[PDB]
Amino acid sequence: SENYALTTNQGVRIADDQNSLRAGSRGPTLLEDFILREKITHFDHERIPERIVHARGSAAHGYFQPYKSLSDITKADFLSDPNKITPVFVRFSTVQGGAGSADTVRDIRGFATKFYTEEGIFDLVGNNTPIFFIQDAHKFPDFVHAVKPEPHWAIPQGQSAHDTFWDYVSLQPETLHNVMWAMSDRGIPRSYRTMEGFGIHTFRLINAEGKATFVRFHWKPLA
Amino acid sequence: SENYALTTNQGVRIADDQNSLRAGSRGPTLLEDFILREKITHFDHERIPERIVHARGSAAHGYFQPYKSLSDITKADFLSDPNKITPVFVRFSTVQGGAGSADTVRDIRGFATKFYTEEGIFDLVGNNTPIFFIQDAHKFPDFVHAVKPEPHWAIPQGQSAHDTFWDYVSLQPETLHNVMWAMSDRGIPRSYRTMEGFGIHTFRLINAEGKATFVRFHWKPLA
Amino acid sequence: SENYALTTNQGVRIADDQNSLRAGSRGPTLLEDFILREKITHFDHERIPERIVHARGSAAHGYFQPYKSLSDITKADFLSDPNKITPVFVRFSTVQGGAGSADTVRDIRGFATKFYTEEGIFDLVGNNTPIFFIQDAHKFPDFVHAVKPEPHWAIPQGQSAHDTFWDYVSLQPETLHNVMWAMSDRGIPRSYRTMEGFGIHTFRLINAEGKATFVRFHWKPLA
Amino acid sequence: SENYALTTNQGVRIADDQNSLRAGSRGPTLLEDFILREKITHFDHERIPERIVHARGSAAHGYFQPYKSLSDITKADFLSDPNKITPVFVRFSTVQGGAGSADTVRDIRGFATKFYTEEGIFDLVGNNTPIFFIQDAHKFPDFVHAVKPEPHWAIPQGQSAHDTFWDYVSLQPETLHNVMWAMSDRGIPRSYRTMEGFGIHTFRLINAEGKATFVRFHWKPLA
Amino acid sequence: KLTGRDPDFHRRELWEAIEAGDFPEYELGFQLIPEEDEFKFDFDLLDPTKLIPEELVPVQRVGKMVLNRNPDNFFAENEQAAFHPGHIVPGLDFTNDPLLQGRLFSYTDTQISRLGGPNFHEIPINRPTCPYHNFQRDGMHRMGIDTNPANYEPNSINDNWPRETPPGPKRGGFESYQERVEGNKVRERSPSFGEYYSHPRLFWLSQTPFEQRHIVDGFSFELSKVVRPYIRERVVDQLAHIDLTLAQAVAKNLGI
Amino acid sequence: KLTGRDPDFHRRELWEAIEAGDFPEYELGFQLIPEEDEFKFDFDLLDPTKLIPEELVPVQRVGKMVLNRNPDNFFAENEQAAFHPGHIVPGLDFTNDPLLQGRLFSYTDTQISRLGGPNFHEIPINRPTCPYHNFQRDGMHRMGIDTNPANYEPNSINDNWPRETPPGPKRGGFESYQERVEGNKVRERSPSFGEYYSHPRLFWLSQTPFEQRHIVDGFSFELSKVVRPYIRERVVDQLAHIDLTLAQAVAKNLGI
Amino acid sequence: KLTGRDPDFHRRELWEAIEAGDFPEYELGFQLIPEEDEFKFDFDLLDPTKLIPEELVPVQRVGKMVLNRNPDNFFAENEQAAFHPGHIVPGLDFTNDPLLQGRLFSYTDTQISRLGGPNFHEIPINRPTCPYHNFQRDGMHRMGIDTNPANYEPNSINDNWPRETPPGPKRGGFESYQERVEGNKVRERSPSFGEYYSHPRLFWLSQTPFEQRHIVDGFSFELSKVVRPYIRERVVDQLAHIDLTLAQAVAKNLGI
Amino acid sequence: KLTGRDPDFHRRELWEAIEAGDFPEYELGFQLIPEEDEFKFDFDLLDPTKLIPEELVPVQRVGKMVLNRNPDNFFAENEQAAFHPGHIVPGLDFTNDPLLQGRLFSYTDTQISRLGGPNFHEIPINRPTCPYHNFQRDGMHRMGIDTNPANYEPNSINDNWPRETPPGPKRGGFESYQERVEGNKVRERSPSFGEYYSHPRLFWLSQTPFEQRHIVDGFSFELSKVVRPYIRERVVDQLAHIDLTLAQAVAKNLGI
Ligand code: HDD
Ligand code: HDD
Ligand code: HDD
Repeated sequence: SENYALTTNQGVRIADDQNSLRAGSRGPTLLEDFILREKITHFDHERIPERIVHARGSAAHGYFQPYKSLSDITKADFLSDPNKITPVFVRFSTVQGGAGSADTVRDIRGFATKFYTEEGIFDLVGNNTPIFFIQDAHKFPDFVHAVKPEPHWAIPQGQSAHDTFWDYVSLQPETLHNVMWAMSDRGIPRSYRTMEGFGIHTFRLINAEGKATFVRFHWKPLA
Repeated sequence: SENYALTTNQGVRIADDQNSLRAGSRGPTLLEDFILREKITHFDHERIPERIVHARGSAAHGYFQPYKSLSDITKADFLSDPNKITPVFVRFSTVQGGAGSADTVRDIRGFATKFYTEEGIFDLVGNNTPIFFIQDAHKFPDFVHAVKPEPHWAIPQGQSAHDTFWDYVSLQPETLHNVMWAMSDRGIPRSYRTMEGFGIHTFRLINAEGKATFVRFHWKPLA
Repeated sequence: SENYALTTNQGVRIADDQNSLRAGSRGPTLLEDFILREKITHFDHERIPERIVHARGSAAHGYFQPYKSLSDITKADFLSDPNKITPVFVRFSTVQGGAGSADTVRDIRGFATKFYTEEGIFDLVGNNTPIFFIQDAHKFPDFVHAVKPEPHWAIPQGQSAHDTFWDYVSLQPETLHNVMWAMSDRGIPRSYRTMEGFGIHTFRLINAEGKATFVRFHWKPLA
Repeated sequence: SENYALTTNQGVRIADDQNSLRAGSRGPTLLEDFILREKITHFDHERIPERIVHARGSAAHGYFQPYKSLSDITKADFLSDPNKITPVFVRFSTVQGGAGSADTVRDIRGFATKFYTEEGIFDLVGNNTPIFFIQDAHKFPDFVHAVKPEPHWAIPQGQSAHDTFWDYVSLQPETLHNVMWAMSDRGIPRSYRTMEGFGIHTFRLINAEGKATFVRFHWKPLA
Repeated sequence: KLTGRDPDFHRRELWEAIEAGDFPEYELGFQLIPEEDEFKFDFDLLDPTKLIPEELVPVQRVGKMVLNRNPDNFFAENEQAAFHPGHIVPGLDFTNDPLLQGRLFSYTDTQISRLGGPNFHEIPINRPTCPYHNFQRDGMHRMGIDTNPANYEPNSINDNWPRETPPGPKRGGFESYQERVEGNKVRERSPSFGEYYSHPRLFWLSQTPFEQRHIVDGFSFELSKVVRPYIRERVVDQLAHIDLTLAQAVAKNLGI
Repeated sequence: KLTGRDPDFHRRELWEAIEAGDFPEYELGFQLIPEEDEFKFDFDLLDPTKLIPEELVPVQRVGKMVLNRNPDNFFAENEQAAFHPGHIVPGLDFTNDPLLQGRLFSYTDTQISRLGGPNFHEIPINRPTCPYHNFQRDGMHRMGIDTNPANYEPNSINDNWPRETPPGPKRGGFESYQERVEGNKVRERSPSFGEYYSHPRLFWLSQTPFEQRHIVDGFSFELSKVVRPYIRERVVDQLAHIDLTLAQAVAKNLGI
Repeated sequence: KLTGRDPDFHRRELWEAIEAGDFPEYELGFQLIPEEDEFKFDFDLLDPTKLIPEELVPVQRVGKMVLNRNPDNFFAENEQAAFHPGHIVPGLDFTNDPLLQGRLFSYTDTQISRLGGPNFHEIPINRPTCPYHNFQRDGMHRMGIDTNPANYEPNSINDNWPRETPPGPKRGGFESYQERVEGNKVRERSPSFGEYYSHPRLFWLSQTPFEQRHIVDGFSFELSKVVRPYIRERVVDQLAHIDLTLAQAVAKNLGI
Repeated sequence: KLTGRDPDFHRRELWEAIEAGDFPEYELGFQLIPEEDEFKFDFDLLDPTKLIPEELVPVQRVGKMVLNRNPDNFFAENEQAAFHPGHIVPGLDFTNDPLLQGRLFSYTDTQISRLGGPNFHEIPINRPTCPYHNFQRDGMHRMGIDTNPANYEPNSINDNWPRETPPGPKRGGFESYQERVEGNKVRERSPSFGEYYSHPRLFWLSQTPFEQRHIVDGFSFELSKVVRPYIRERVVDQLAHIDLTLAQAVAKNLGI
């Protein structure tokens, strides 16, 4: 929509972006072709590490506003007045598979929300079921390793359907509750647009007087 | 198959790999839990960038030996005697999709061989069709960006079937030849064991007298 | 000069920036003290690698203009009109010693300048003697290794006065020219304000007709 | 001491390590000179970030043994038998200055020991004075920033003698004790060989019965 | 599987909805519990493998969220986005939920390699829209050029700015709720967490007979792909402590 | 698509094949062309979009490769492996094929971020199995501990070892074939590369009527998924400069 | 300053002494305090700005350490070495000293950037010499190739190996001492840490008249290089709460 | 040495000057030589161990440069600045100087580890002030959020923008000078670079008697610190081929 000249990143207009500089049109590529190496270098370093879990996601910008001042239970700005509009960015995700795995797999999904409040960024990072698999964070890597492709051959992608996962489940009964939900139809939702969300943990709301209230976050879809 | 103690990476025997250190069983988790943070830290940095292209691959160790000395056409040690065994590592791959994308997609396949010769490592890095899409390295990033998931929404995974690809093909007739092979049944092979391999480029063989011979590399499956 | 609240990088006002969160004033530090970790994390990760060479430097901003249009010998914008002002950033340096070595050492000096032209960045990377030590870039890592602190003990800092430097010099006569300069008083200049500069290499100037002229770059100090 | 061929990191013997590959001995360097770029690439990535503090150090391998079993006060293996020799690696350092800074500065020194025990690595990481500058870790970055070169111009190297340091001391009396020691002669020791060392913190020894004994670590030089 | 037809379905459906105008909407609700009801339940509030049932504590409608704008660049805004539950604001605070506690450490630590260092916040999609200022400095890819004469605090050279700010009703600094803590230093699972089956059961019991068939199919398809047979039987075995029908239905499909 | 049923199929078959003992086998053969035959063909030898036809220059069988062991750890050995065509040995050498020339720069460069620096050859899977010694030092995650008094050459303090090795019949140092080079510094495609249609034609022409149907379906299916219609036509248009039947068949399926 | 003559003096002296055969020697000594004496002192044991006086708690000779070998490569061994005080072993444990507590976080976290990732223990200088095994995998520059069918625990497929080990007299697992903790969650300095001047004073008071001159000179020389004059006077002011002679002497040299 | 009194002297002086107002000034001057005079000299123009003597080619005053402003933040601006000679603009071009040629590869490579990725141009002090656009995407720490429907070219979906620009008198594209290249692929030093001693002796011969004493002192001080005696003598030996007096003055000081 705005016609600029194609440049190097040092802002040098490029004449020919279809060839390398060589010695004779049939000759060796010259090291001094700094425009080539700049293009390639960049291409060479495009990728960054994907997330350890929830690699696979889709995101969108939006906004939020409360129904009425919740000042009574919490002193949190973004919730203090129905006229305060908070910007938000939201990513939905699967869990096991990588960046280039499939959306339509049997799995928990994530539903994370970044709230750019006026008093700091608030991150609400939840899944689409009301509980999780394990109780202590120390067990995270064991579980995740169990669910994830197996170490010898890297199979399977986006599936809890191999031995380790169930070996872990079969010896860690705490997992059964979420596994239940996983095997339900909540485990293969048909869109993010019709998905539930939970913060799983009991958090605290603290009002202006320092009165603590236990809370648990839900997101319900109005679609 | 050998029975060792579970330790930190510093060699320190772990006694309870089931719980964070906290104050009381219902208490907060203590920063001094060095066992936890080592475990979580390592989990936290498990991932590394995937390849820019051919992220998706499968490999295996093997070996190679020649039928007869080629000493007459090349002074290369690994080809100088049928009794010389050279170890190899081989990786087969798709091109477009990520580490977690599907195997069975329509796409070019990589077929890379690392030869551990006595006179150095020789990597023969080819695909499964005898030619490439483009003529000058300088368009690589353009063609690749075009075939890749599109930049606004990152769709599709492991498919040339979208605009940018055929936009580019359409405007870069050079690509037609490979595109032909890609739309063929070679573009959707049924196993790596039955795949062809080509180094595509013309290389040189150099013998003990300095005589150069042009060469092209082929891998032909005996399965 | 402009009064703001002290916050986390997430813009969250901090109350007490004199303590860690702990269970009781004499108790263990709590892992949930996210303000601490943020602070320490960034502190933890403050450093980046220093330059391989010329690690030791001081720089300043400024500007440049040409005495008259050089349009006759070169189609370079930043030189094409004495009214056009180009911003510059200039970095002076030693060669051998690290980011934290002494300024006042016998050593070549670097004189590098960034010209932010309207037709790209032009970097003119030079030293304070009119020639270098070596002829082919391939030997760089050799000569640098030889002048740098020796590999077994890391000594000395900012000195060419040890065996490996002079071993190299004795077997590489090409160096003798720049060695001479180095051993002169230009090797221990009393300030950057009174230092000459040289681009050392013969470069080219290309005018709008594609006439080429060989050039060498000189900075002369007017103070 | 043992004569091998010069090679690339891929084990390919080098014939000429004095020139790049060019077109004609007076021609431009070809991109295909892979021996060059490997050599330069390695040289180009030689440096890694220095330590945030104690960047300047000197270290040596050694061993340790206890005078008699301390099994009465601790179950720690490396202290359980005078015949059990533990290998060590010990790094002495300054605090403020960078890798290439000087040794003979007025500063606290580090005295860090790595004990390779049969039951794990134990690192005893001390300084040369029995106390530190500050009481809570949360202040570390503040004080360290205070003593470090100042932000605007990066002066001075290896000296507490500038504003920020004494600004910070003057408004944080807690530091006065260690500041005392620094200004003493312990702050300009004459060799690491004749230096004292301190763990500073009170730690715990735990014996086989679970009895806890408070401890403080000392190193005394017998030289 | 729509995993064969369109591996990107959900990604595509969301984007295409926002294009068309039917913005996804969500209602944020809170289950609230007063501090003193903490122990009034069949289970421990801090155990994350347990749900608070809605018929005991109802979900209170509290706000509306609308997603109206697909990002411009997937990588720059999606991929590089950094969400972390420890990122809270005054008015909120954590509890000793042991899953949550560990989470708190990880989302910070994992950015350093994933996004290249401690200045990931300077990336557009993660940057606060409110003012942020401290004495941190440097780090890979620092964009912020600090003019403040001081990089420490307390400091007098800049009149100690930026200054901390005491906790308040609005625009207050952050101060943790002073929860009492009592106990020994221990690596130990709270015994109140040690009941694993009655939540699974309550869930199954409230599924329509055809929803229940689906869960049997889920278990049966997955367990079937498990190579080691004894793993299959130990799961089914566990399933029995949940509900005999379920156990058997599945057992039948796998032959036990 | 087996992309729905099993997204790991190929990975899985290869592994299980090797487990079982049916070791995939491959024959390496060379197409060989003497130096002087460089310009005796319809097309340019250094054009990586043109194949050397087998009936003109036959593929000579040259050796057998056998894959007989799966790796032990996928990440460690598979993910971390680095292959690069610049990695050749004495007896081999390049040509000016301008697609390969560029490649030569990239496989090296891209390791620096992917494997975290210039010591990637120290990771086991990449480590040569022959001797390697040189004067490179340091770099991130350096494993080799060097005992050499010298880190430069020439040096006299270690008698100049490791020493260079002059080129020879066997065990020689690498020297490049002294190809004559003549021409101007130019960014410009060789006009000999200028023909894009006859290879694609030769290819089609030698496909069985039912292979040809498949190719039509390929183009058809893929083009059908392109949204902008004109792109569709422009492609077919090119298809037309190749063979009329193909172009039409496809065009019919998209309706033009 | 020898900072001019030889900026490497100490580094050189240590190396050259080892070369020569006079290996530096050190005695490791403990100050020991039974748990129940924790509060019998003028000051708080967990305050790292306070020393335990030797005449109250003597330093007990406990072992001898000898440094007898310079490294082979400085970078590989010295520059890459990683020290962290959180690296203790069974028989040792920490205390709530709030400087040490924070310390415990930092020496781990900083390794990830400085040494390139979480496999830094795999570099030779940092590698344990005893066995180490666990279920961690991957991460940048991974050297260890894992053959264990499992990467998790509990696991049945490798019989749950490697197994955890209970605490015991020797060769036991690491258990933390079960210290009682009782407090509210607070960011607050312990009032027992509130006294800043008598340790300084005790220190000064035990210095020979000529050491005492030297301290003055140190303070005088450093404060002399301070630009802002008031900072000068506030320091001297604090000196004043330590000992009047000291404060004055230094005041004299800077003119107040 | 002032390396002992003030290790930061130059750094300090330069800053304090600009503070005060005496801006350092510099006159850029070009030595110019018409293409055809390339081989009219005693020596090779492309040999960077050789200076073009002013009395043959005078230095032509061409510009004035003024440093008038210290940076705001040393790290952010000094440490993170990235200078590279390959960074040129239309009107300038390189030559076959084999030192420069290699230089051209390194200043780019090295930024990737030093500044943590290929977006180092996005850091403020390196960011151009003119427009920059291309089809490059992503990379660690990406700041620019691209809105172009196309990340490739040629592309029809954004009318091929950003478009290339043909070379022109002003605002033109960069095209390299079509220097004729002739010769074989070889690793060989041009014989024209093979004379080492006459520029050194031209240098020595033009120093005042007291400047010459200084040079002897430099050489003498340095060589006195070399441990291995034969290195001393070999150097002095090379000094001989330069001028006998120099050689002997120095020899005397070291005893030969
Ligand atoms: C350290 C242990 C750990 C624990 C116990 C949890 N997580 Fe997590 N989570 C991570 C560690 C982690 C992580 C590895 O730190 C990730 C991966 C990449 C990242 O940036 O954060 C992450 C990411 C991540 C994301 C993706 C960010 C996005 O959508 O873009 C979601 C939605 C969740 N998590 C959800 C959860 C939920 C709902 C948990 C409780 C049931 C949970 N995580 C626990
Ligand atoms: C210079 C840009 C460029 C060009 C023109 C080519 N490549 Fe490439 N190739 C890369 C750039 C690259 C890369 C970005 O450098 C990759 C991606 C990740 C990596 O490590 O190397 C790679 C990888 C890569 C792999 C993965 C090897 C593995 O790790 O298993 C294979 C099989 C090929 N390529 C095959 C080819 C073929 C057959 C080409 C044309 C004849 C070709 N590449 C051209
Ligand atoms: C082939 C390698 C190589 C060669 C032949 C040269 N350089 Fe270089 N130079 C580098 C490699 C390098 C480098 C390793 O890339 C540096 C260090 C850090 C950086 O970013 O670039 C650098 C930096 C560097 C700097 C620091 C710029 C600054 O102050 O920020 C100056 C002033 C010079 N060089 C000057 C020269 C001169 C006058 C050379 C001619 C002999 C020369 N370099 C050759």
